[PDB]
Amino acid sequence: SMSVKKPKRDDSKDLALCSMILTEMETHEDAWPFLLPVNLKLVPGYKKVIKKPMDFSTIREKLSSGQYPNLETFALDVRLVFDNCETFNEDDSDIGRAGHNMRKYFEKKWTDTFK
Ligand SMILES: Clc1ncnc2[nH]cnc12
Repeated sequence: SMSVKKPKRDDSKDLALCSMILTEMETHEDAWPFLLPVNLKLVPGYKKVIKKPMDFSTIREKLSSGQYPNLETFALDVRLVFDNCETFNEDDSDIGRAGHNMRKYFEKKWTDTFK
């Protein structure tokens, strides 16, 4: 509360670390469904069903231009990529399995890096 400060977690390396995690996700072989925004004009249903589209290139642009206030907002966009993937694809499709694999990959990097 006012004039009563909790001890400050060091956040100075957060930007660099999130960038490294994103690089590792960008270069994963199962990243291909997520590298670019879904083509809303070539994919039936996507625009109406998925209210907040997200993809790795959009996360990268946001990270490079100061649009994440903190590391949790970055993690929210990453998870949104995989949540959107689950909403729209069957678990036993290639894209569906790719999403599950990438989420697992991310969350371990997240835990190892920050937790
Ligand atoms: Cl690139 C692409 N095409 C169709 N559905 C998708 N879900 C996630 N990425 C997708």
